[PDB]
Amino acid sequence: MTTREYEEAFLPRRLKRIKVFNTPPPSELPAFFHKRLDNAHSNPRSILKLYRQYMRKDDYPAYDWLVRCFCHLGNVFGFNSFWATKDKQVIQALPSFKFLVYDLIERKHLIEARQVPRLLYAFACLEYRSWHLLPTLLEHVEANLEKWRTPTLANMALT
Amino acid sequence: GHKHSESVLQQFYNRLPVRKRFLKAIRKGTLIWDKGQVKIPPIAMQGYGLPNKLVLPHQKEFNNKLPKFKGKINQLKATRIWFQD
Amino acid sequence: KDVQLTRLLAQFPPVLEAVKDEKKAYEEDRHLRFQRHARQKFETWPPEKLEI
Amino acid sequence: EWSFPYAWLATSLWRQNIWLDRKMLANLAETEPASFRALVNEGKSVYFWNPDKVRDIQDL
Amino acid sequence: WNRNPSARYPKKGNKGCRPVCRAMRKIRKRLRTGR
Amino acid sequence: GGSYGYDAFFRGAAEVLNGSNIQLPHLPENEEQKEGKVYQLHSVRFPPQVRRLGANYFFRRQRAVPLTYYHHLVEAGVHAQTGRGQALCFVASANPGYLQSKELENAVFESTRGFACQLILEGRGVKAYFDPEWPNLMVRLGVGVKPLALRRLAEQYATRAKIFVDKRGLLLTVHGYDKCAVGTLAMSLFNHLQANPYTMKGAHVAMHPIKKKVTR
Amino acid sequence: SKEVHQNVHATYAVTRKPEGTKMGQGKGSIDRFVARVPAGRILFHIPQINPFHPFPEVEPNFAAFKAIAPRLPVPVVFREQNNFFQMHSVKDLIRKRQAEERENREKTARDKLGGFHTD
Amino acid sequence: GVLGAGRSSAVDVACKPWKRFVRKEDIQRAGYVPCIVEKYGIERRLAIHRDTLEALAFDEQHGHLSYLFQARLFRL
Amino acid sequence: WHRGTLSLLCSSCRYVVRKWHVPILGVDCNANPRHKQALSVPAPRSRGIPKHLYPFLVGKQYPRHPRWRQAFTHRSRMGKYKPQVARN
Amino acid sequence: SQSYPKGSFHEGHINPFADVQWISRPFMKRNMPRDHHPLAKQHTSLKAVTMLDEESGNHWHVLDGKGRSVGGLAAQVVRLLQGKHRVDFTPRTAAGDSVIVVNAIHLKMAGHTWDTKVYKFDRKTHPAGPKIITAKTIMARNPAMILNLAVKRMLPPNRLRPIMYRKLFVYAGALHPHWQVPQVIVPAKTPAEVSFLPFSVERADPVQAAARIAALG
Amino acid sequence: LIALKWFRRKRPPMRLPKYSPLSLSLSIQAIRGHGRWGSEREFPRGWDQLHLKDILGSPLRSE
Amino acid sequence: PKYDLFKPLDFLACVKSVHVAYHPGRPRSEVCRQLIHHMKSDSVRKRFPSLQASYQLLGYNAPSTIKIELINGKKHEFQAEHFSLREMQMRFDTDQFEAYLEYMKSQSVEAKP
RNA sequence: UUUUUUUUUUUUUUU
RNA sequence: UUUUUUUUUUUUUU
RNA sequence: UUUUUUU
RNA sequence: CUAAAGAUAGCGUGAAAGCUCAAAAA
RNA sequence: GGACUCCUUAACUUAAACUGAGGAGUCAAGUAGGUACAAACCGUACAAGGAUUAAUUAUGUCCAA
Repeated sequence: MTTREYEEAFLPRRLKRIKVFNTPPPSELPAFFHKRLDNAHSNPRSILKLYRQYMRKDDYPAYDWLVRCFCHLGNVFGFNSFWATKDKQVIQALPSFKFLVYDLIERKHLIEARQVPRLLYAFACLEYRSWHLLPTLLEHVEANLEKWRTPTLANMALT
Repeated sequence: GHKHSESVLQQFYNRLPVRKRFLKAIRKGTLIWDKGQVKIPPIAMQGYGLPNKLVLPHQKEFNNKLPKFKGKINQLKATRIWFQD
Repeated sequence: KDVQLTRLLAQFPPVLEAVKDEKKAYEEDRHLRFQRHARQKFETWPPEKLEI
Repeated sequence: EWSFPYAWLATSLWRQNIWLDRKMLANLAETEPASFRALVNEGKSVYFWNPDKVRDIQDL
Repeated sequence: WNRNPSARYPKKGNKGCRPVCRAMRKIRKRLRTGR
Repeated sequence: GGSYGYDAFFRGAAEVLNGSNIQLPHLPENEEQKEGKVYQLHSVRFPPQVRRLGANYFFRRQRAVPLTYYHHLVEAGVHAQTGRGQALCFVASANPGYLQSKELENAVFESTRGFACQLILEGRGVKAYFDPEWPNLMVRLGVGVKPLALRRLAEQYATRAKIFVDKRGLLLTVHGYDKCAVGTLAMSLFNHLQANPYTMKGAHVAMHPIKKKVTR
Repeated sequence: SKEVHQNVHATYAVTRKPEGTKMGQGKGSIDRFVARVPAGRILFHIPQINPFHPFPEVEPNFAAFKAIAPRLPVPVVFREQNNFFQMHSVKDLIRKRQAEERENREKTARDKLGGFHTD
Repeated sequence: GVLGAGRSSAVDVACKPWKRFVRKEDIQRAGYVPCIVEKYGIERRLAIHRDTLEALAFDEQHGHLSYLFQARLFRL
Repeated sequence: WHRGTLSLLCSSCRYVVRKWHVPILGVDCNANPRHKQALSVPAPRSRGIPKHLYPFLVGKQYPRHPRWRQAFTHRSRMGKYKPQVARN
Repeated sequence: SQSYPKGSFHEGHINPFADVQWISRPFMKRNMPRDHHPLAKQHTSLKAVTMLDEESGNHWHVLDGKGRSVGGLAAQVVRLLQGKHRVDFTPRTAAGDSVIVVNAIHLKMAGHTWDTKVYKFDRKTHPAGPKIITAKTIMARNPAMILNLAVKRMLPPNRLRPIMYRKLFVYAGALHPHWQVPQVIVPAKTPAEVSFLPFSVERADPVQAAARIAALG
Repeated sequence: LIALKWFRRKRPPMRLPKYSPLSLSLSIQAIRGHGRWGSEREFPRGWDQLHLKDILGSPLRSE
Repeated sequence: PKYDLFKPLDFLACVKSVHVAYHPGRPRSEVCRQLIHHMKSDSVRKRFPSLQASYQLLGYNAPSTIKIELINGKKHEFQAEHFSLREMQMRFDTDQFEAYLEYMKSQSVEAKP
């Protein structure tokens, strides 16, 4: 037999390597990433890496996907979890989180009524406060005051 | 010196800008020279896996699967230990 | 930061006495002295007592 | 001097269709400082490119 | 042991692994292949 | 670095895989702690002395998991104590190991009671008397042999530890506040007070007697 | 009481130059016999089968091979192959039963408190 | 019983296609085992993961190629 | 008892390090002073093989230059033997 | 007198299972450089200062080598000395500028270099051989030499080396004896004011405060 | 002054954080309903997952 | 070798008498049982023969109680329902070590009954 | 864990 | 971690 | 201009 | 308290005694 | 009736720059470059001649450069 090194020792060092496996690429980015998000629910690094990949692949990702990713990130740092406040501060001090919140702020006008409770719960969990979206969320809350359920009203009041 | 011809290995040692004390040790084997520094030779434990930097490229896959030690020398419980050549 | 903290503290001068939690020690032996670089004396040949 | 390595400069120049030998380059560099600075500025524009989207996180 | 003469100094980078008057090259291979 | 050894090159370092599973010093570790472990947050109430440690030990020191700390301070027959009306400190963590460090107990013992040690004396004619008063320690090592002046040690360790001797002079007790100091002192003493294995005339640390020997 | 068997025999002959011969005066006399043992060839083996099936927590015995491996001029490695399959293992069954019991216990504990409905 | 003769032993694993202009070495290096299927049909080429194949092959902690390996029904 | 290796012979042995002239490992035993081992007389080290020579050490080593002169030669390629060539 | 010197590893832990098994220092713990407790005023270091002079054409560069690496510093110094940083560089001549170095005592050395390093000095036809001097001696006697030798061995092996060498100035201390040249270290200045208070003070009820003080007393 | 560029201090940003195996293991344990307070499955504890899912997934009422 | 100078003191060390009184089945009643079993152990019997230990079972719902009297006349009383074995010892460690210190000074630790 | 090798012409290991 | 240190040791696991 | 630690 | 404890794995003595480990409980 | 190296192989102490065979390159009769220091190894769009010009090669990119 022969070794790979031996073979390689007689070829240009910058010569590209052949591909062993090839498959069609994902046609629909939103649908491709929605299924991927189903597996990441405990690892913050996985969520951040998925968001970074989507941001690099597209300049204007889906607003629903961005909201879902933000809620997923917020859910990890729950009240019953063992995470510390320093872990939340260092996460807030990351550039990717700032880019995600900036992307949400850019198209804040696409916020649905049903997505306000989750955003507020994530804000409470992460101890992060903004003056860029909370004023808009309060408008929807007050507008739909006469339609929320009692448990949602209580949770919103507590948060 | 007085000797006409000397071994390359000895010559190498002869060129080391270190004290006599460390020279002797180096010669003996208690110490090694690497990256312009002197440190204790690697320790080979019985049953545990050796460092990935000492095995052959094709042996790394099998070496990585062996047990690894993540404790202190006092906490080590190896039946026999010796320096890896 | 040090300047601002000193200014903040200047507005609240001490009132009550402070409390210490230092190490306890045998204060009685404060008058003793220890000499390190002290040579061994040999006054007389026959030693009556061995001085370590 | 102007925070522009030769490594970058060469590429920048060549990409611009500029065909100037190192002899004239070096002579210019010594005799015509202004000329040299002009070239460096010309090159920098090309070399340094902004992305399709810019985000500001100063207030965030 | 084989350590004094100049026919046993390893190749360093940019030599082709077979400089003039070498024996250790063919000794190690042989050793591995069977002694 | 970048040099293969002969053993790992030729032989391939096969020696490590040539050991037997018999004549072992200790039994193999049982592989019982498998998947299925549930962690919980433990909490312990320590005395108020641990406050002397400060933040540099509870927060600055890096650890795998968080290590919280709180100080419950309360303003001031039979010692009928309860869980209320007294000060203490709460130390909670997910790893039980962090709640058993010797430093936490040392922080209390050093400032409350300290540490102590003892040395036993044996042999015919071996006596440890006292000079007029402290600091002056003399120990007689058998009959006919001159005594040993131990004032140097006491002067060295003044205010850190103290030496006491019983009436009989057969026991050398050491009392201090510093663990290290105490130990050092004790071992220093025992170094020159060590007993002979044959004649058995000297000193020894308690719970560690010396075995006797006989000539053939 | 135990039985052993050899797998390699010395049959290859080798010559040596007698002390007192010139540069070249023909082949020398036979010196000794050696066996050409390539890599992977077996030297010794004990057909004995480990009877202790329900005891996978104990490694095999290789004291006899350890006592001679330093002697050999080659690196050796211990080996022990049997007819034991995964399917026929009691470890799996023990694991299964432990899981089942855990589940049962958990269920019982949840049902006792009455915080949720039954069935 | 556990040791009964009425017990199945078949296995089911996935495979990957063998791309054109691909050598054995390439596949091997990639972390796969090349294989082919040949009787009662056309010749087919497949690749089976090393970590998946070797696990079946070497079913002993201190053993080599098992006898059982060649006595199964692979549902590729 | 200087030795070339270290082993646990007692029931309470501990692998320690002694602050000698040089950092040296050792084994200390409480129940038997004779078991005190100090690794200070190892075997001499050998000269290792550089890593960069790995590619040309292990595996089938094919000849550098191939052989083609024996399979290249022909009468038509030689002026002295070309006229003798006959196609009829 | 009758035994080997006490190394740095004698005062610390040993970790064979790591790159840096033991930390090494030029001096003992109880011997390390220190500053006098009574600071008559606080000082601040300027990192580096530069002086140009068009008329005489002699430029000066004063550096602060406090906590820096010897190798790196030497490397940097070499550049300046050689004058390669200028456009008008002539290898024939010394186109460099004068360099001043301070706080040489504060240098660092990675690895086991403080305890396993020596320096050799050649001798013309000597039977004993070259004179070997340990680095601890050099640190004890003349710290500047540590940098001096590194620079020297870094400079090209030519007749210009002496010239280039002469222009180099290294001092163990903070200040320098030079007259007409700025100091790297200067007395500290008053911090700048702030246009905002980052505190929110809110006093409590005087009656309750007095009651609490009386209770605590 | 430009000549002395080497003496300048620099600090690159933090690309991503780092966590320990136990720190990551505790996260999934908490998510599965084994937080610090107790077993959510055994007893419904505050800020549980199932209740939050329902209330935040169906906040609006039916007309 | 390595000598062990300092050794932690046992819970039942330098103790004159111990009394336990609890209600079986009461929440947080493990302390009482553990203490009882420790008291009525083999090791204890051998190391501290002159120890007076006693337990009582209450026939009515009442809080747990533990009374410990040392050799130096000191007395302490704790609630089993609000403390632990470990925590309890820290409350009276000072008097225990005072008595042990005096005993150490006065006599040798290697003595036997 | 990796970048740092026989870099074994010298300095240097500045990560 | 303590000038404890000719082949003798303590404390803390960093 | 360091990477990795499934759910 | 319940449970478990090899014809006996490592110390010890003069033939003994004594201790420790495995197992069990926690 | 040939000196070094690559593959196979006879002899020898699986020794030696030996002794002798099968088939490719180089030197012999080859320049300058790289390999630290003295033919044999890598590369060459390989030395008619002259000048201050551009290039993917062995191979390098902290300092001597």
